[PDB]
Amino acid sequence: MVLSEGEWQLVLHVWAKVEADVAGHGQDILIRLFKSHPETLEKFDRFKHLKTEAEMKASEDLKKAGVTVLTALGAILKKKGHHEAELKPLAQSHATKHKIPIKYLEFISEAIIHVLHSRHPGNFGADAQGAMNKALELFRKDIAAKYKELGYQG
Ligand code: HEM
Repeated sequence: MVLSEGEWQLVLHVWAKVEADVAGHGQDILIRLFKSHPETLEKFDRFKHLKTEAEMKASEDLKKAGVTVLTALGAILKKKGHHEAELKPLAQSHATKHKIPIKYLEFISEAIIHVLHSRHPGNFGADAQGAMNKALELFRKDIAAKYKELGYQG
């Protein structure tokens, strides 16, 4: 699939807002993911023991993980589709080391959309959300293809 320049502009416009507070968006997104799909928390051995949202909000390890997720995703989005190089090591670690099914990438994609919708209603209208969804679908499609080449595709 291919996004138009206009769609990339909508994506990068709201992303510039996200970058004003990377750590805060990172926390919100991961907490949303864990509350909606608790099974996903089990993959993070470092903080798999957190029981409540209050504990999650207080965790420095979870905040750092959120910053890591957003910084990596931001680098990918700014490539505007020319992200083959950035995707290789990411697909390898998530398929082979962490063992993250595509299903979970769909779950985090939904958490990202929910948080942007909550925090940036003025810059995340229907057209902007459609463009962000398309960009994340492109990301998931290319990652799924790499998973298969690596012997996982789970
Ligand atoms: C947009 C989605 C994602 C991005 C861009 C991303 C990015 C990263 C990055 C850059 C790291 C650091 C080095 C490495 O590759 O190991 C990492 C680690 C990890 N990721 Fe992801 N990730 C994503 C989604 C997920 C999901 C959905 C899960 C689990 C449900 C997950 C679980 C992990 C785990 C377990 C680690 C290592 C934690 C640690 O450092 O101890 N990732 N991810």
